[PDB]
Amino acid sequence: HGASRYKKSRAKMRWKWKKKRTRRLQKKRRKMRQRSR
Amino acid sequence: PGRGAPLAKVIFKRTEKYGKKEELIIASEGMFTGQYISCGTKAPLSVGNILPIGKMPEGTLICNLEHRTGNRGTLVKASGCYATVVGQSEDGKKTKVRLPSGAKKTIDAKARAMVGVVGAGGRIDKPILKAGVAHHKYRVKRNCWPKV
Amino acid sequence: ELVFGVAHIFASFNDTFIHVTDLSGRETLVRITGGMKVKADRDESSPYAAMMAAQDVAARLKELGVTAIHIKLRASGGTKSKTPGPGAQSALRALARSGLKIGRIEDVTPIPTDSTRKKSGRRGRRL
Amino acid sequence: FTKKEWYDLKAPKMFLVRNFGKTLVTKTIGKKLATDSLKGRIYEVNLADLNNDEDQAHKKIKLSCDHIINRDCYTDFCGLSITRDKLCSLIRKGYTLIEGHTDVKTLDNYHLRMFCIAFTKKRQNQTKSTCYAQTSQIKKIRKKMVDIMTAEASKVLLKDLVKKFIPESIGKEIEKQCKKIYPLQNVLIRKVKILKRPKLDISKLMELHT
Amino acid sequence: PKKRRNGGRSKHNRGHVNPLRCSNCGRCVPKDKAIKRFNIRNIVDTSAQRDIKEASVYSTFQLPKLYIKQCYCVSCAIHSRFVRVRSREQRRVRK
Amino acid sequence: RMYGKGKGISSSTLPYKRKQPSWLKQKPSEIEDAIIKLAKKGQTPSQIGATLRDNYGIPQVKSVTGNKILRILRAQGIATTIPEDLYFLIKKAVSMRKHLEKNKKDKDCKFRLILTESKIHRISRYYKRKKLLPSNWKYQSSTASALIA
Amino acid sequence: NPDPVEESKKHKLKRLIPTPNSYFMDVKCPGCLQITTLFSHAQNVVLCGSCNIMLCQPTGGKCKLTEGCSFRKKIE
Amino acid sequence: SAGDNINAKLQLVMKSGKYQFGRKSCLKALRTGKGKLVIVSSNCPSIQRSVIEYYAMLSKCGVHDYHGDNNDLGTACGKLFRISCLVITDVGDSDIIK
Amino acid sequence: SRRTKKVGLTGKYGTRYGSSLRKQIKKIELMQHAKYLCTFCGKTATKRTCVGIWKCKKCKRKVCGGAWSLTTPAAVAAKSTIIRL
RNA sequence: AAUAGGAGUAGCUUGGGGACAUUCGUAUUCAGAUGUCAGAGGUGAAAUUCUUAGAUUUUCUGGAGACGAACAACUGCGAAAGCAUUUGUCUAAAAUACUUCCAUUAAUCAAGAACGAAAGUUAAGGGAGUGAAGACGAUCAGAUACCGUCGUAAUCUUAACCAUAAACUAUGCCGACUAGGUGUUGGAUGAAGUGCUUCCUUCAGUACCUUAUGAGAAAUCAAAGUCUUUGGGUUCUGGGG
Repeated sequence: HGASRYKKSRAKMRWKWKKKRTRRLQKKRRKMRQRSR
Repeated sequence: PGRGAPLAKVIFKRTEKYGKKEELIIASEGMFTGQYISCGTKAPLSVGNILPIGKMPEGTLICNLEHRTGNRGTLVKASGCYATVVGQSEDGKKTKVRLPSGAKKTIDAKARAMVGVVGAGGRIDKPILKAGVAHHKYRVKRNCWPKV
Repeated sequence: ELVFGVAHIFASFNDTFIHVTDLSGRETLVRITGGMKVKADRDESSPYAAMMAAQDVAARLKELGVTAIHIKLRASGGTKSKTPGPGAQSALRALARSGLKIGRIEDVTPIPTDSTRKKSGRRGRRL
Repeated sequence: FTKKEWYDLKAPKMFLVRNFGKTLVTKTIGKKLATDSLKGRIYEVNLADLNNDEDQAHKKIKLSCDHIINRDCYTDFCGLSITRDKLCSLIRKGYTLIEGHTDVKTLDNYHLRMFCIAFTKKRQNQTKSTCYAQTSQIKKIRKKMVDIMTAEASKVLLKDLVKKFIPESIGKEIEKQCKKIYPLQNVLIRKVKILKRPKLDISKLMELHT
Repeated sequence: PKKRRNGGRSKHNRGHVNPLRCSNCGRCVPKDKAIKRFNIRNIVDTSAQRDIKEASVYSTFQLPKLYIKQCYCVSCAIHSRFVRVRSREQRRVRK
Repeated sequence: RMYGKGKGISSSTLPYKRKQPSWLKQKPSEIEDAIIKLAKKGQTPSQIGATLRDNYGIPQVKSVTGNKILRILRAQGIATTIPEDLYFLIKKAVSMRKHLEKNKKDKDCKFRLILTESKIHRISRYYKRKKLLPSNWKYQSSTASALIA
Repeated sequence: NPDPVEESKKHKLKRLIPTPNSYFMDVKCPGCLQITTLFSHAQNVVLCGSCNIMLCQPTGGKCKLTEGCSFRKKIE
Repeated sequence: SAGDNINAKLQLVMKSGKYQFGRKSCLKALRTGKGKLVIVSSNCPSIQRSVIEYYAMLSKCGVHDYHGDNNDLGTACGKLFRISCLVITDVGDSDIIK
Repeated sequence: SRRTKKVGLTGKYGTRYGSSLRKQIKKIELMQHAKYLCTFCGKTATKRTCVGIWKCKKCKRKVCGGAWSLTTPAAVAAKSTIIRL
């Protein structure tokens, strides 16, 4: 999205949930970086 | 070094005779050389004084308790440690105190204890640096180590 | 002449207890809940049950020889609710009907005088 | 159940009826002698029903069992509360609630804790709805209220202090001084508690009971 | 857009107003935001009051009042039919 | 207001007349003598001016004499090197710092101490920009009390 | 229009033309028997010049003066 | 208030009084009988305080207790070293007595 | 000082022992090697000479104290309490 | 000597401003008693759950952690975050007042710094209730959820840290000018209820209501006005998804 958070109009899934998925994903990626390095 | 805290050399003058007599007391925190220490039934309430537990007001902090009168400070001797007076009997004779384990116990009021907390507190807070430091500790303690 | 007891009426909303005692509390006289009188083993709070319990208490007090009661109302724990239970009015009315003599009546419902935390999440119960 | 037996509840010389009822107590057995059961227990006494003025029904006093002979218990004073219904009623919005307290000893060595409430007066000059006092004033009133109360408690014996409580003489004295700081309204002693009521001097207790 | 000028509450010149907990659903809610009803109520109505009075001692005596202070949340107040939703303009018309 | 959210404008407002009171009997020498006595006794110019108006009944020194009191204090050689305002601010900051040394958990005192120190630096920078304050001189956090006593 | 206005003086210290509210008073006290200049909004206790006893009581709103005494207002 | 009031007096004594600080000079001044007022911190040695008080009493000189530290009395007099006790040998603009 | 980035006074330990332990040691050692203000002469020379004992060099005098600092919060509170009563 | 700024002084100015000590109340909970006899808890409706070794219920002692209700508000203070028991101590704060002092000190500010809810981290306490996790009973088509019962980690304090929130007056901050009334909190000025109290006038705060041939896309906004009739000063930010 933009830099600005949420803004549920009709929107999609919960922004906090999207954020949870990305925070969990970034950690998973950080584990891939750990596997690499 | 066997004791966790310092000893204090205290001079009294011989009540039954003449001249100066030296005792070895466990040093309370905030004790100092040239401090005056008072001991007895009619002694004033102040830190490091040695008083029957019956004459403490409740919630006071004390150390060097004895399980019976004149047993000479058998309890509450380790560094930084203290007991709390938690109650005084309604018809007297007994007194209720709290051991540094947190346990409560009832002793006679007549039995003595020493106002305040034992010196060298916080000693356990520093971690043991190394095996040589552990060796130096056991060298003055007991034959007990390496502990396989 | 008159002999006075104290009728504790303890209403949990779920049931309405009638527990009458000596004026000291110590040395009780009748326990009858209201739920003891419920014969269907369901739907525990009932004005009817509270009335029957009161009639039993009155019968027992007449059997004993206590001819009058002072009433202490109490609703639940006051953290749980401030509401008096439904059958409380029934219990009171039954005592009035009984012919036992009704002295001082007081509320002793035990609400908190503070604000310490209680049951369910911060959004509350969703029921 | 098993048998129990009525025993009369007496009240001290200060209370007009002197007989506030009968209590049943379980029949005797070996080594536990029911005297023990009668002794020490507590009774919630509504005051009005002893003196026979319905104005005083807003208080209750607590009475403890302290001396028994045969079928008779004499009883002593142990504490005092206002009834909750009256207290809630007295509390009125738009006015200033002050409550004082102190821990105190009575001439004859009875140790108490005393709780005194006070509301600001409505008066004719308040005009608009807000009649709240300033905080500095209520602190001064609170300090003053405690000072009068501790002076009143300390002076006299226990029976006379109890006698002062009944028409609320202390509240009148508090009101007269504190009116100068700001007008007040119902200034009552909400609760009275004993801290240390003497175990010894049963003889004096019996004499006080008379 | 903004439906409520004050946000449905009273938080002016304040960062936080302490939460109370609801008497009904049990939720935490700020005291200004909270729907508070003082609720002076009588224990029983008329036939009951008559019977208890007759059963009672004392010409003087009359039953205690019930002093509650019952707190409702927004969901609770609509749920139990405590309050209406007014009308958009009328949402500023206090009793 | 410099830091405060508020904006009170309570202040002195002189009369339109800027010349001598009609009833005054004193010459500049008398007013100088009164200033000298108060100054010597240890009063500072605000305290002297307030005293002169209240105790002695004589308003504004600029109207009753040809000169202005800090100037007069300097001219007669009594004057402190440190200004009143800087002295009070340093003392106030020292008071906060002393208090903070005793009690470490006072966040408002720390916030005020930084604010007051910021005002000290501003006043110092102004006095240094003026010919008033030595170039070498500077405020320092903890030596200040000893410095200005 | 604001030029001939007379009722402007009620407002805050800074008006259309700013003015002091404060004034001086010629004061004399029983027993002291002395006449002295004194300031409305003075900030300290003031003693008699004849002897030693106090005259004025200071306060924030003007001055509290004395229970006795007479005070003429100073005019230029 | 009180420590501040004393500090103002000490500031006046520093500025325009004549004073002498520390044990040996203070005793000598008392012995001489030049001293006007002795101001002794409670953080002085018991013995040093006692000697000065005895000397002052003999010489008909007042003693005032200072509440603050020996160091604090030094910073009050604008120095970085402890003073402990001083004797005024000429009164300044200070109000040391009524 | 202007040598190490973050290990400071525990840099003598630096190549040995766990980092968190070195953090814990750093806090204790900072207190341990500090020179305390003496109640019995007003100088900041009071040093620890053995575990429970803190000696002033100048007035040559032994104060009993904590293991790593002059006084525990507990002892101060007790002292204060006794004066209070 | 600025209806700018700073500093001072004055008033039994003010207030849930900050810190430290102190102290009270209550429910709750535990342990010790205390009297009862069959159920008590719990819910859309029940069961899991607890109870004849006496539960729930009554009254009393003693302990413990927790919180500060009702009073209490279109109420106060705070830089913001936030702040409500009692008293004391150490502290700060603004307005009012001033024929007190200074003499432009200022305003907004890249860089940098301080403080910064809740959660999280680490260590010591403490660890009652509440209670992420977790466990059962249901509910139900299934339900790992809502609901019920239990319940560790956490919540609390000290000591470090962490530096984000719809951290929202979704309104940068200072400046002037515009329009009224109803209120309201803190002062000062006058007059009349009985020195105090009231009322009148006036300041700095602070909300609301109505009015805007004022504005705006309208909602609405006395600011979001006085901006194509566009320049009072300045910082920051954005350029379809």
